[PDB]
Amino acid sequence: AVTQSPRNKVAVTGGKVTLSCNQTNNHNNMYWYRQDTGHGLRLIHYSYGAGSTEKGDIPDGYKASRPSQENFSLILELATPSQTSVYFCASGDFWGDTLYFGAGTRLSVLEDLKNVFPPEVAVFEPSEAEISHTQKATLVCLATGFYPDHVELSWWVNGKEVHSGVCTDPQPLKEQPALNDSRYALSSRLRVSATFWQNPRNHFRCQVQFYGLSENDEWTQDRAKPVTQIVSAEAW
Amino acid sequence: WIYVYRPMGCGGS
Amino acid sequence: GPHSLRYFVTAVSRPGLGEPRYMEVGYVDDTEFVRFDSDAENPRYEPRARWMEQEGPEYWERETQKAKGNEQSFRVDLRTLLGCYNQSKGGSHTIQVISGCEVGSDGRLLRGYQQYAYDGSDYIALNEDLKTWTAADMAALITKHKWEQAGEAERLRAYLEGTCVEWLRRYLKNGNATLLRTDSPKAHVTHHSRPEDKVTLRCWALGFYPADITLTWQLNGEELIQDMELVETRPAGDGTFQKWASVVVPLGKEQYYTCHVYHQGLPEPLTLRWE
Amino acid sequence: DSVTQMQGQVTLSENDFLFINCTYSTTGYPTLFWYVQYSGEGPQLLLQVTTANNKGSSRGFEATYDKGTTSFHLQKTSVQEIDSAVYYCAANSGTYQRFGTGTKLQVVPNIQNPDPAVYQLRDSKSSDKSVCLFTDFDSQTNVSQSKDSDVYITDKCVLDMRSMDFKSNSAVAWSNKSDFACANAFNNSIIPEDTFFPSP
Amino acid sequence: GIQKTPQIQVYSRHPPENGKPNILNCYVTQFHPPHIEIQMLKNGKKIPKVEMSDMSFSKDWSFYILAHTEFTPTETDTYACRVKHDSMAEPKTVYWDRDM
Repeated sequence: AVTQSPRNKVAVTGGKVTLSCNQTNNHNNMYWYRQDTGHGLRLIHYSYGAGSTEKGDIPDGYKASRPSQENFSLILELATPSQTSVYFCASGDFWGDTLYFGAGTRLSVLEDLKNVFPPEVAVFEPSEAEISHTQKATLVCLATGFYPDHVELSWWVNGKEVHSGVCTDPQPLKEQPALNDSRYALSSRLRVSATFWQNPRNHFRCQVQFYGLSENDEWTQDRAKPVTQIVSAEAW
Repeated sequence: WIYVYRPMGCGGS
Repeated sequence: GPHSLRYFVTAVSRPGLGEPRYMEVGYVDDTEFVRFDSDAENPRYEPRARWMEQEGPEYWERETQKAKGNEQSFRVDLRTLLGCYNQSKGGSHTIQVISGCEVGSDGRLLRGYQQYAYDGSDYIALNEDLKTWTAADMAALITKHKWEQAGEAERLRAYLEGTCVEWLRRYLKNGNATLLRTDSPKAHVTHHSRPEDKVTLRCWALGFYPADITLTWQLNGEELIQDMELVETRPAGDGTFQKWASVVVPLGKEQYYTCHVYHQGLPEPLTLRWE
Repeated sequence: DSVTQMQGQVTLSENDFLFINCTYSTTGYPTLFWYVQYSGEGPQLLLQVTTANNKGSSRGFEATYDKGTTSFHLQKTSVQEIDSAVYYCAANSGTYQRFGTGTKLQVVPNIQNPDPAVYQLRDSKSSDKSVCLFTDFDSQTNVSQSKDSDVYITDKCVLDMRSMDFKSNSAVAWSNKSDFACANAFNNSIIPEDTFFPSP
Repeated sequence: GIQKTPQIQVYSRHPPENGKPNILNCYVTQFHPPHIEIQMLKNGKKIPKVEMSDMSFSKDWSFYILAHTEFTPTETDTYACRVKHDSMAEPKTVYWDRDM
């Protein structure tokens, strides 16, 4: 398998960033691609095997070390916001054979770290109207005012995590599209039969994972440090 | 036009 | 009449001092035309015939890439193989491969082939039916097993019947000139005395291309096969070729001895004599 | 060594027959691939074929190596909606692998018994904040973006009550505003003429 | 896998004439493994400036190589080729004969 470290990442313009990819397939070839709207998968660097690093289609900004057959890492020597993007590592047994890809890493780069923020989470209860009409109970969870778009929302019903009856936006809203760095928002529904929700023994929680700063980022502000965390909201 | 060799990935005697 | 395009691949570990040596060498009609050496700096696919300079810059980029990858593939096969032959880590070994296509006069695939060898002995090969492998031994069995498992035969066969054969054509058209050229051998007979009123007659043939030539010595119309010293044919480095045939003779009886040079560039076989 | 697939988005209804266009330009004898990339995930080999003219099949898709057309058209007899994803076509004769934009496939469900309605929900803690929920509408109606700058409106998304078994569409809307009411939000969308607005 | 021993020819490109420039080459063939080292000798001393055609092999699996250098025949001087290779206990050396 090919895995990527880290999976999420926030960095200030001018700083150094290393994404490492480690591969359990016994493959010579490895590639780093970047992915963004309208351009899709674009190759940056690749490696025929342990030792080499050849430039791909769009190398400027990036450097890649290939220490062994297992590791390929790329380094943004000094980051820019033009490099905010999602990154994908692939391995390949030989030249022009299938490629196996990693789960990707999300990298937001912004010049200030004061515009970071965690989510704020409230769940809203089903309408008595809907219950009456449809015999079904929808609840909404809304995550609001967070930056950057590094979240992972889930429903927890009675302490176990559910997937049926659930859906959640494909991608966050610009809470206000004017400002060039607007905080995001993101909604999701869990739907259940009416009988289920009007029973009060039942516990409903939605939980968004936020991905922000680390221990070794340093925080000046009075406002609490916006680190990778979990914000929750519940209901009965 | 050179062909791209597949890895032998052998084992044995 | 027929023609051919073969690639010769060599990998040699030079331990314990690091990276193996990777060598790829292409030959059309048994004349080198492209080469790749891991050992140069700026390792790249180079032309070795002028008619090949005719190929663009995007051709060489393409072939280098593949070469680069191939290299990496053998780099590990070399290292895998030691473990399988319970071999010591210090010494140096050799993977070699020959792969390519001979085509008939009717421009049709006549025999396709791909054979590997490890340390100068056979390891595996493709069979005439282009669908099956022959494994030289228990080690090559596992290889064969995997290569069937992954559908390798069909993918090589594509290359062998398709790509290869098409590109032999492209290379031929490109070189009808330089390749089917022909230089007739320049011949002369030297004379050296031997102790016992004996003489050595040496018939020379110089500056001929192609490389096959047959020279012969007779007296009374009979070829003197069990009497000739004769050298393997050799490159002048021109690249024309040289070859000689000599033979022992009694001092005086020389005028009864004639040399004979059959070579495709001369209309009628030469017949030579000293002095 | 190149590939061109002429569709950016494609959307359909479940059970619809799927066909996505692929032609390639190549100098050697490339092997051909379809890669699939389910949202949130990285790409994955859907299927490959190495020789013209055979066909690969996976997960009920298939594609034939069409040398005469230089084509590798991806076809599925009955598109399900798990299949909503980005589909990438690709050749390779020993080049390095590049990827276009591929085709974004949205598969939408045949909504059985449409019951359009807009419900208004209460916060479970605050008790005072509201949200608007357009729901149970039909798969063809389109939810348009908020023409007002201070009202936010999510794009459509479908959920499935598996054990039920039941699919429904939905979108929500909200705003911190003085005059915000449900009748209002979704006005800039063409809602079905029967959509049920209760009285609070 | 066993090992084949090198064959040698030492000869001049052009039919030697004293005082007139020429090339002397040494054609080594039929050997396994490919690592070989080859010395050219003038008047029994090593020559520094020796070019080597690039290595190759044959259906044999055996290798060949063709080392050469410029030189100019005199009635006096002597040339040899010395080829050290694993397949031989002791390094074989071949004297140039202008008559062959």
